[PDB]
Amino acid sequence: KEVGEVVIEGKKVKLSLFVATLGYSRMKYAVFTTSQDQEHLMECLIQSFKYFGGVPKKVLFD
DNA sequence: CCTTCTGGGGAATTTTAAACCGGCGATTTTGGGGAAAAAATAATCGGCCTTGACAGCTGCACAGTAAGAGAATTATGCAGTGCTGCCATAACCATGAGTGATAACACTGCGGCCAACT
Repeated sequence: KEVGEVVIEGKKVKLSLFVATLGYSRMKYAVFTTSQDQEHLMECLIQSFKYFGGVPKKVLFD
């Protein structure tokens, strides 16, 4: 979710929100980031998997 | 005391009712042909009901990978030059065969001359 552009600490950055929703329990993990690079995507997925205490058997992206 | 009447039983015969089987007369059913009607299917027509769009417009940003465009560098194929050797061709003479030429008549093409119209 591209939140928009904000002046954080006098620096203009493009804030983005990463959301991971479980399908059966409808849990929700989220985290804010300054970039949408493959590295950031993979790290946010690691954070989601740690938060849910495991990895799913299927993950749906766009 | 005796005679006659009657009744029962076994055998023979007759009639009528019932059931089967066959024969005869009638209707039904199957097949084919021709006509008529119904229904099914497809196409075409009119019209009602409902809603999308028209409201400035869409170009840019990011993500990743791949392609490509331009310039520099490298590899390679062509070309150029010299020296030596071998093969091709060409030059001459003879003989045979093909075609270009020559004579004659007939038909046609081109240039010179005459006349008619504007």
